[PDB]
Amino acid sequence: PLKVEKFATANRGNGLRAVTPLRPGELLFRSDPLAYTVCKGSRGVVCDRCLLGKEKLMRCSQCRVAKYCSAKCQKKAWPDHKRECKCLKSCKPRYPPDSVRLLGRVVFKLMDGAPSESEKLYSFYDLESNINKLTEDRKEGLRQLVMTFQHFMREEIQDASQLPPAFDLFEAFAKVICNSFTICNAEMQEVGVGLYPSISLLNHSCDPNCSIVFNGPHLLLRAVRDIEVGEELTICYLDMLMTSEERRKQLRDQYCFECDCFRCQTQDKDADMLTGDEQVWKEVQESLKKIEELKAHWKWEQVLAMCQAIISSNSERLPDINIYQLKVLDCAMDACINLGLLEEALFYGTRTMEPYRIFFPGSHPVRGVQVMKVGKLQLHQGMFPQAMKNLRLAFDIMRVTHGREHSLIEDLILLLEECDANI
Ligand SMILES: C[S@@+](CC[C@H](N)C(=O)[O-])C[C@H]1O[C@@H](n2cnc3c(N)ncnc32)[C@H](O)[C@@H]1O
Ligand SMILES: [Zn+2]
Ligand SMILES: [Zn+2]
Ligand SMILES: [Zn+2]
Repeated sequence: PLKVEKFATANRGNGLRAVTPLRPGELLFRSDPLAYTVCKGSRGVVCDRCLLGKEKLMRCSQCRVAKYCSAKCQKKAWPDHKRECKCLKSCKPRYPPDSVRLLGRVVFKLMDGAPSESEKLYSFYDLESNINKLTEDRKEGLRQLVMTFQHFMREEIQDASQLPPAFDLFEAFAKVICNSFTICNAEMQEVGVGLYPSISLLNHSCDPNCSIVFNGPHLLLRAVRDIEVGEELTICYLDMLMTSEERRKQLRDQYCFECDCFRCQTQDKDADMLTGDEQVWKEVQESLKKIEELKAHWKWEQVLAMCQAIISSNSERLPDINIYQLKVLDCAMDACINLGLLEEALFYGTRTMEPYRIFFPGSHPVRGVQVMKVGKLQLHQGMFPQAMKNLRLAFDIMRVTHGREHSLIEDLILLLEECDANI
């Protein structure tokens, strides 16, 4: 039986609340997506279905846009790819925005598919759209998406009759804007985008009592604090490495609300996040736009070159607790891991440890994975005691955030065995 229930909140629409007392690490819900797709940067880098990277992917012979890691994945993806195939083919070489491909998959799923388990607590139809809060600029954006969708879908959908009854394309894209989940791989690289409508019941907190993790497109919702009966369940919608100003802008632009939490009222941590010379971190913040774009396209060599010019600059440097500096170190570490530059990766990774401890309090899956990456680097270098403390710390965090149902935990147990036996 469910440990969570939908309820109507006083001032933030519908939410989820505990039906029984919950402890850290308690599995609360598991969901596949109602619909999902690979993101623009990872298209052709990860399998369309299982979202795992591979040096060589096979492509769908009809559209040559969908790509897969194996015959099995291509075959199993076919029912949900079949109708989009003709639309993807007939629009080459124009590839649609991610949201447009995602909505295509929603419409086909709702038209041809059995009722989805993802919609057990809340369906696509119930999703919040924030229509009466959208700015004129946002509305103009949505109208362009509607027309893009109508074009993309021409081959399969000619009119309302082939859409679910009373389906409003404008309102559907509005739901997508505030309800899309970014799907991350085991290394916490963004690889996909999906709708998980039951999970969409979780309201936001900059200091949450729950967490979500992805294992391919499969999502796990876990408690990360003690939660009493009737208490609202919350997740953080946002990157932890953001100032209250940055959080304000995103919660406004994407989700149409103002956060009244304690952290927003007091600018909790903002001063520490922005230490170092303002001129310097402004330029770093600007450069990070290009760096993140490159990372999103798995361009590790170019990512590294740009990060090294900042980390080892001839001019003034930032403290590692500065969030822009911190992100640069994170990107540099990941580029080094993927390029096999393990010594350099470890230098960057170890410098991130204390700032991560500060910015990801309690149990957060991003800290757990970062700590696991550092311990794994230490283990490969044969620094067994330093490795063992980090692997154990990773396990303390990830047993709460990931749990036994996540395959990455089994990988970590192997690493602890390998390190413990060597000790
Ligand atoms: C993923 S949905 C969450 C469930 C939503 N309350 C509903 O009724 O369907 C995201 C939307 O919920 C509302 N919301 C989420 N967190 C909030 C918060 N902390 N304060 C006020 N509104 C919030 C905003 O309307 C936001 O766009
Ligand atoms: Zn696959
Ligand atoms: Zn195809
Ligand atoms: Zn807040």
